[PDB]
Amino acid sequence: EYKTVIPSPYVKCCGTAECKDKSLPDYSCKVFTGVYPFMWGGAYCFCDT
Amino acid sequence: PVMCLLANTTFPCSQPPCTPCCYEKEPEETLRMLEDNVMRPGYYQLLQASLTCSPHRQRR
Amino acid sequence: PVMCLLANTTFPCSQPPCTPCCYEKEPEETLRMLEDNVMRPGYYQLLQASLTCSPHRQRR
Amino acid sequence: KVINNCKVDQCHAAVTNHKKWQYNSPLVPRNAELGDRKGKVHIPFPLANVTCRVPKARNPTVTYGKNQVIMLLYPDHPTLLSYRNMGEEPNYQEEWVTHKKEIRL
Amino acid sequence: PGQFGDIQSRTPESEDVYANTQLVLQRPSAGTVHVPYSQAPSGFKYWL
Amino acid sequence: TDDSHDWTKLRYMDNHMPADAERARLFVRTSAPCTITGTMGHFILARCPKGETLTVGFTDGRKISHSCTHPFHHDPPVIGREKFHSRPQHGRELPCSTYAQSTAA
Amino acid sequence: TLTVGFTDGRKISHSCTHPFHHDPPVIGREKFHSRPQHGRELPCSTYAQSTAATAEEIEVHMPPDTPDRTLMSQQSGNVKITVNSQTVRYKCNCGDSNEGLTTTD
Amino acid sequence: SSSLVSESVVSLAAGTQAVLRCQSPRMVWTQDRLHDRQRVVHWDLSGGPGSQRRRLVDMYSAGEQRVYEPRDRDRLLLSPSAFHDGNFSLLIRAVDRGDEGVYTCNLHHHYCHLDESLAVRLEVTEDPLLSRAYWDGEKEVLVVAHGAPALMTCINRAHVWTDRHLEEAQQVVHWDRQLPGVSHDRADRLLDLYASGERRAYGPPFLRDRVSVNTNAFARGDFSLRIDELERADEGIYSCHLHHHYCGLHERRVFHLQVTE
Amino acid sequence: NFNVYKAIRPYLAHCPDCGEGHSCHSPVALERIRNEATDGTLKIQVSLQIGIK
Amino acid sequence: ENTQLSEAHVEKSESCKTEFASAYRAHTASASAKLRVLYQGNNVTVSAY
Ligand SMILES: *[C@@H]1O[C@H](CO)[C@@H](O)[C@H](O)[C@H]1NC(C)=O
Ligand SMILES: *[C@@H]1O[C@H](CO)[C@@H](O)[C@H](O)[C@H]1NC(C)=O
Repeated sequence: EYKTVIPSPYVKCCGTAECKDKSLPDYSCKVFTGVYPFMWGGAYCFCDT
Repeated sequence: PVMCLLANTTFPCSQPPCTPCCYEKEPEETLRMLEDNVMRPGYYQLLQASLTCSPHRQRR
Repeated sequence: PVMCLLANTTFPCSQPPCTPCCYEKEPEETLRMLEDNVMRPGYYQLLQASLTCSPHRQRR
Repeated sequence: KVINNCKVDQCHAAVTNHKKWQYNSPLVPRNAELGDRKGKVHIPFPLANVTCRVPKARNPTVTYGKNQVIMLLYPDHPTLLSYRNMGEEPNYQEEWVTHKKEIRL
Repeated sequence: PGQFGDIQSRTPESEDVYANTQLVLQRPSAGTVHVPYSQAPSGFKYWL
Repeated sequence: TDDSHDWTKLRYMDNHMPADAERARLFVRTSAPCTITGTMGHFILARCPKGETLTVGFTDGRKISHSCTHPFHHDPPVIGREKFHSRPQHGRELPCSTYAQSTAA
Repeated sequence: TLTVGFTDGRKISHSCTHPFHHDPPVIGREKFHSRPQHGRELPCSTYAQSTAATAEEIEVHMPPDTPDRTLMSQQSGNVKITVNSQTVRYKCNCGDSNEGLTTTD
Repeated sequence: SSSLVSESVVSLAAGTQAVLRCQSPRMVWTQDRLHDRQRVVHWDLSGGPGSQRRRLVDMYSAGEQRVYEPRDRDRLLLSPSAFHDGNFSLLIRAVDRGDEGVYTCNLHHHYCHLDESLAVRLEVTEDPLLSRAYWDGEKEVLVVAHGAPALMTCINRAHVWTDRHLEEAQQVVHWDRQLPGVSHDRADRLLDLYASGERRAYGPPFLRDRVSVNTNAFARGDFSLRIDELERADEGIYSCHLHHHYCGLHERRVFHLQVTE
Repeated sequence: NFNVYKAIRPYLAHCPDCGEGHSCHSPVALERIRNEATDGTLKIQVSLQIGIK
Repeated sequence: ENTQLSEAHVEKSESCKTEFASAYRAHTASASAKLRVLYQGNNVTVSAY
């Protein structure tokens, strides 16, 4: 058996993160734009769009 | 305006003859009100004025 | 035993600069120690010295 | 009430209800001597339209065949696949798959 | 890829695994914070 | 019964006696249990998995558990193309219908 | 499915499901339910009850945030960011502070 | 119609992109109902200008009250059915000299992002004939003899705080278009964007390809009208309408689009 | 005496789905499922911790 | 001597406000369309019948 290893996602609040090329087996990365985070007290970011 | 009818009196469908909470003073006149103004949704406002209203003993 | 290095002091791995009760005194030195020295099993004996430390509250 | 000389089979008490009322269903009958008599208050809980989070399907794997297609599907539950031709007629076919199959079209 | 035998290491103590699992990372929909992807064909379940 | 809406109680009639019980005594199964969601008056809106009968159960003031039972083939309407597990974190959006959570219709 | 339910501090039980189809991979040439008494040898494998498992990575890291704007009292155009024994990063997009990290309101 | 908030004039060039800003943190909602009926009541205690307020007791919507200090168990009591009538009053079984100070009853609704609070000053005396309840001009002050109970009233009977409907799922933003010469009320609807995700575009194909709102609008709180490739025929009165009927929010922004430099 | 989660640098919690259709906020969110034990029992990984204060 | 009258019939439901299906007559259609011309480096897209 394998392990689909999903590391912790990297929310760049009010900024566009760029791809960190990591030599991992079946490595895959993407920075999604226009996301919205939220938590207990509403939005996790003060940032908007 | 919508007017109810207990076969002798044309009280409105917002003025019941036992205003208000007509059941808890007299049941059978409310039963006759049901059998008469079954055709009226103004009678459903009259039961709103007879069930979800503020009687002489309660202020809800 | 084996020596863990925090890029300034090559201390023994189960003898940090925070003997005893490593995390229990402050969390941030343990934070930095997990940040840099995660590659070492001697640091996992130091993790024991943060986890199964046997501090003054424990009898060992 | 006191009724002279009628045994329990000969007598019948029936407490007529006109105050205390636990409602029921119109599959159980009415009064034995009455025709029409109504009492009308609505029922709660209507229905409304909504839009739900249905799952998205599992992406299978494909490749060319010699004017054909090789496609290996992995399902998670049995689901319908289907196919059609976009010409003068569909010739569309629909099947269910339960387990992981190679299908060639 | 996806066949029983995609996961490939040399010895059982060797961790250098060649494997092709096809993780196409989907977009999490709207406001929800997670990491959906293209689903991973596990060969080792249906090895058995 | 006092022209109020006390959410803690109910009524149930037993031999000329309208007796009351606690709101939270309600436990329903088909063969598997269900979800107690919308409870007012006559009406229980409930989500429930697959079965072949239905039994609603509760307990009395003397702690007498009673259950109504009807043999009824319950199945959900299949929504979308899937025959899926449940709703996941990642799916898409398809319109359907649900009994609304309004108070009085 | 899988369904794991905890209970709150105010004794409020909450379920938790994630979509996973459990299958039992049945073992050997016997296709049954549970371990009987008249059994035979089967070499199986399971997780032992020992706690000292050797060096298994779970990613733990820096706390992302807890955005707590509930204590930010609006004192008639004045934001008293109440802290209450915490270390609040504040990003005041206004006068009287731009950013900072406080322990006092 | 709506309550207006900002009225502005925008003059832009033909063939450019118009951005009519319409954003709202209070209309933000997501395609999930993740604790969208989550409310909290909590009582805090403060002690003058040179002391820090302290949280005593809180309670989540559809839940039971939580006490923070084990000493205060069975001593600080709230009504368990506070959310039925909006009666959030707090009973202190027996008061002492250390109990003097300002207590705040705090309501917070996560869906409408509403917060409301009331203050009461507790003053604990020793003589029962000095015990009174009075209004100091801006808050109730309760004078209670030592060892007597203090019922600090917090009553807000508004429907938004009690478990009435508040299952609305009808946040809606409208983009409207009022062409020149045509009077209002017969204004043409351009776009409907519903909180549930459902969208309504109006008009011939000529218009729908050039008028759009970003697809993650409710996720980011951005309902700005984007007009690509401005034409002179595109000028007119555009209006953004934000509607939360249950919490009573009716806002509009109006943009007079002119085609110039 | 295996005080195993003192050094747990945190995630301030959340649950993606507790059931009920919509989301929630709780560390009852399980992260992964271990199943390969041939006897048929299950090892499940919840995000809360039990037993040790 | 006890007899019993039994009467029943069928009517509509409250389902019919949303749950229904239109039997419908369909004949000749409206040829509506959209075309994009790249006239001289100018992508102009129109939509009409
Ligand atoms: C409000 O709550 C308090 C709690 O002690 C109770 O004494 C009081 O009667 C309540 N008010 C009403 C109007 O029910
Ligand atoms: C025009 O549209 C074509 C596609 O029809 C596209 O490939 C091209 O990049 C566009 N060019 C300009 C100048 O808009």
